[PDB]
Amino acid sequence: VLLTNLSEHMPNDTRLQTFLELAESVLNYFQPFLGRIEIMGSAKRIERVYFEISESSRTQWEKPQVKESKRQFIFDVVNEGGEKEKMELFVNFCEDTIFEMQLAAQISESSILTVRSALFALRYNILTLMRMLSLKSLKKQMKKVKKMTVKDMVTAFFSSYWSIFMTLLHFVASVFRGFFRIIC
Amino acid sequence: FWKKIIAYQQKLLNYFARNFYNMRMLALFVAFAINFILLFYKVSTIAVHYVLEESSGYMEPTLRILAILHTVISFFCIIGYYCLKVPLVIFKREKEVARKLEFDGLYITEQPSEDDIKGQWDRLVINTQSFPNNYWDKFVKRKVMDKYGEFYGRDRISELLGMDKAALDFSDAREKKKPKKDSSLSAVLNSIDVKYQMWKLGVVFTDNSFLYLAWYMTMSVLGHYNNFFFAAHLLDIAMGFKTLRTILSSVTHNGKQLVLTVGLLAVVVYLYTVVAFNFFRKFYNKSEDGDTPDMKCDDMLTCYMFHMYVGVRAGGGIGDEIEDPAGDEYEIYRIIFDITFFFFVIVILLAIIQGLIIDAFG
Amino acid sequence: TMSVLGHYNNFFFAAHLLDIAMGFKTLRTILSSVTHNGKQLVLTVGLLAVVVYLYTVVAFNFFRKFYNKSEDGDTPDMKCDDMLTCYMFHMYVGVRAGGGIGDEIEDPAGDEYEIYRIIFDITFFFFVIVILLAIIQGLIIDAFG
Amino acid sequence: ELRDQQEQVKEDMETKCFICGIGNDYFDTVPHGFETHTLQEHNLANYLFFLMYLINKDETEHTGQESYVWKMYQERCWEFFPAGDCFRKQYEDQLN
Amino acid sequence: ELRDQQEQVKEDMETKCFICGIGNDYFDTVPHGFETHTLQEHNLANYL
Ligand SMILES: Nc1ncnc2c1ncn2[C@@H]1O[C@H](COP(=O)(O)OP(=O)(O)OP(=O)(O)O)[C@@H](O)[C@H]1O
Ligand SMILES: Nc1ncnc2c1ncn2[C@@H]1O[C@H](COP(=O)(O)OP(=O)(O)OP(=O)(O)O)[C@@H](O)[C@H]1O
Ligand SMILES: [Zn+2]
Ligand SMILES: [Zn+2]
Repeated sequence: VLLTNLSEHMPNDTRLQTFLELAESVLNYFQPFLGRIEIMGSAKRIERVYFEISESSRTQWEKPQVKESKRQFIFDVVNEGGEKEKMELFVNFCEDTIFEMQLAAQISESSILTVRSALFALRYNILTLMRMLSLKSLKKQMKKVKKMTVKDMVTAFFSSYWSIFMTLLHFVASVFRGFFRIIC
Repeated sequence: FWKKIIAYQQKLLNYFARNFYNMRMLALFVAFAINFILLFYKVSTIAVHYVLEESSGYMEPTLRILAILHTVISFFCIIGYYCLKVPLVIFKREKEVARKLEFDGLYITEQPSEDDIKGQWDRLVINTQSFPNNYWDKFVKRKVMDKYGEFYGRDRISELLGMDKAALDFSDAREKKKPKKDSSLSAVLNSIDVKYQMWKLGVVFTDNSFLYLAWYMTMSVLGHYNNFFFAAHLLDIAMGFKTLRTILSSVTHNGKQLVLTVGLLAVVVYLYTVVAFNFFRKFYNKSEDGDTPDMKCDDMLTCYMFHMYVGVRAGGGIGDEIEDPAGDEYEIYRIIFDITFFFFVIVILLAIIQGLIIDAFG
Repeated sequence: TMSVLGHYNNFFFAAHLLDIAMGFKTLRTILSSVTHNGKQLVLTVGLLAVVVYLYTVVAFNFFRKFYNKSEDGDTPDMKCDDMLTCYMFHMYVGVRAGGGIGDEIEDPAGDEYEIYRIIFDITFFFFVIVILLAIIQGLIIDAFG
Repeated sequence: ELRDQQEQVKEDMETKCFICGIGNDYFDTVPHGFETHTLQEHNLANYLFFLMYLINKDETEHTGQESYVWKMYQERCWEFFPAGDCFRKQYEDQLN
Repeated sequence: ELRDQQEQVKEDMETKCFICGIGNDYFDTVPHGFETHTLQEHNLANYL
């Protein structure tokens, strides 16, 4: 808190920046717990106040119910409210929120199968298509394409994509069958 | 042989990639022609035959040729998609997995949540030698090694990323040089990267647009066995015309609200059915003859079906379809029942749907 | 030309009542709501025709027995034996019907396709009568706004 | 009307600070200035945490600023809340 | 249109003074400045 106050009140001091890099670790550790607000001080000036934020308080704050309450409060103030009473409504909301946050901390005391089936279907059905390449049996295809033919080349070009489409159909069928098996 | 096969494959790929969209529009035009021809069937007699009757006599061979052409164009559209749009999908996937591997350590620091099929499937491509095949940053493995090699171990990082250790050092050191032609068939079948192609095909299969085009192809094939399956291709106007997207976005903008409105209508009608089944059973006879009564609210399911099917579609509500309540000791209660049904169901909920569509437009 | 034709047939003078749109600026405010989204209105009618054609295909393939429109048992006036006749029946009667095609085709109770036809009628009423007409209404309102 | 109300709420939140009320254009002279101001200097969550900390803290252990804020909060005076002014606006000359 | 007219009326009243026409941003440099100006210095009730 001392170092943060010094750095923020003197942003252009290299000698203090050196100490900031020296204390980077401690400042990083205490960053979540360091609170910072600005107030109109007694000297008729804006003063910056540093305090401690607790881990329990922060967790209770990011509890989803408190977030929904915050959204409702902001909506109500913005829509139906005046700037003269905004800071009174805000303090009332803060008091109610603090009470419910403390009560929650008080009371709080001490599909995967569907995804895996689809992945297995992908693996199996793709391996079925790759088995033709793995057979290394295209010597017959090479022997029949010894004769350089545009018709044969176009036929093979279409046949590869037709095989891919048939493999996709098999994969979809396998996924559906696995879905029925799982739900049953 | 080698230059010819590579060049001609590339030529066909480029042609289909260039003409992907024109073929997609031609498929829609052929679908409209086929359905316009289909609009002239008649059922002929038992034995039920759907026969194409025409005075010209030319339109049945024309229909057969159009069906064959539609099937060919659908196959060609699948090919054109695979040539043109699939590389962008692969590039996006390879870039995303690389970014998550480097700046998040998606497979070093954390692991996929076991319910993300994309995250679990992206494991295969990491170990492959053909990683950033499409993405430009080919130094991503070196970047990951530099970032995470100290805390998590150079050897373990290399095992995860499929990188060698001693081969590079040996090639830098003593080595022997011998020219070798890549044109050996074993060499090409080894040069093709099986694992990376498997991952690529998995991504393509999981792609939504490829699945839509496969469904288009399947429906086109089924159209030969039954010509009326060609009517499913008229659903492609939504995905082919941008003008219809403006109209359909009004429906789809508040689709969840529209579904919830139907659910609420069903619940309200169920409450009304409960009331009618408990108190107004005698008013649900739907038979004109006195011999046999067709009572529609003796069964709870039958009464609910009667309500949902007839009263909702009725202009004035269920009271337009169930008989007169005059001269009965529940007359006022049933009048309130009918008026409230008309006001809440026919007037308000339908107004909610109308307002949802209008608000989506606005 | 219409004024000249009015002498040969006096009822041609009714075409000159179409001149209110081009002569009165007040009517232009009302008519601009229609004309502002005229392309969208035409596309909505096209989409309605396509949807009704799909429904007609389904009815012609599965629900032909429910399209008799003759009260006498001697002669059946089957409206969905022909594809064109069934499409005309749908477009002409079911769209204008308050509850859809099910208001005009007979009762499905006690049949083995009862649930399928109930879904058919309910979906026709919801998509055609309710939604598409709502689209036209919203187009006009949005043009005003 | 409900949609317009929600849009107005989000527009107000994105255009002016909840506490001081200064517009985002003034803070945006420094890049990410509005985000920095609304998440580090004038955070309503930080003000709520300060109220919680001040209430839970013993009165005898209060510092001068804490005692000042505590007295004005007991008397229900909200002048300590910055209105139209901030650290940057006060120290424009010295800071930049 | 009626709702928009009412919203425009309230927006004009809350954003600019009825008499001088100066915006609320200028007066808001001093806290509660717009309220003070519209209720103590340029009050239409005071003019009446
Ligand atoms: N004093 C303030 N404190 C916090 N946010 C403010 C303040 N003044 C203006 N804002 C604006 O409000 C935003 C945060 O509001 P909000 O609570 O809706 O956040 P969010 O990102 O929508 O989600 P969340 O509900 O999780 O906080 C800030 O990003 C900023 O634009
Ligand atoms: N010259 C002005 N005189 C008074 N109010 C002004 C003037 N210029 C702007 N205003 C705005 O008008 C508001 C008062 O208007 P209005 O009469 O509607 O007040 P109200 O609080 O809604 O209720 P009431 O009807 O009881 O006066 C002021 O608070 C201010 O924001
Ligand atoms: Zn502020
Ligand atoms: Zn004034």
